[PDB]
Amino acid sequence: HQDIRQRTAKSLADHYNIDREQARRVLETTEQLYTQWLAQNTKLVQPQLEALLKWAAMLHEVGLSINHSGMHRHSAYILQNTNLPGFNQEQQTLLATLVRMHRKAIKLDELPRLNLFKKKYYLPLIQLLRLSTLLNNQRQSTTTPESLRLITDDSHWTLRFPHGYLTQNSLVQLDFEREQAYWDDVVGWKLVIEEEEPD
Repeated sequence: HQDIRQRTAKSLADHYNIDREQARRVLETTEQLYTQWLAQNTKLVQPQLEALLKWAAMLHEVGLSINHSGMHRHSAYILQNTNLPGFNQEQQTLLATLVRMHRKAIKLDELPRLNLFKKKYYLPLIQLLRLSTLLNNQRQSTTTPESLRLITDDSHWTLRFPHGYLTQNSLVQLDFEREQAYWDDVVGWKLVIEEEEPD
């Protein structure tokens, strides 16, 4: 399934001309946050969902050629409806769900029925993907924080940037304030934005 999925993802990447540099920077951020997240929520460890999050990071832009406006929905549409060797139906559905929910306003009432995957296990993975795709939205122009610390108590999350980073990257700060507002509309989610001390 590992190599089958790699083939499938590569076929999608080639067909849709996905920007691979952008997929890779998103995955890298996603993996760095995932490591920090996992240690703090060990009861939620789910390696199959971790794998699907990885493919969501790789494939989240597949819908870009349909439109940049609503891209998350268009990428999810393609991922839900294309034949995806190596993804069974519920994995396919969950993959599409991660992508559908990775930006703009979230509705928990649009959550799919899945026997295999409970929302306590995948909701935080949506939160990871939302942050990682957001941090990278300036693409090649992204200035990657030298450090990013994620502190969680369930779905109340604190992201701590390097000292001076937010002031220096103002569009990042504005994007993150918008995300906090989005989380203020989602039950159980709260996002706090912090800065390291000068030390």
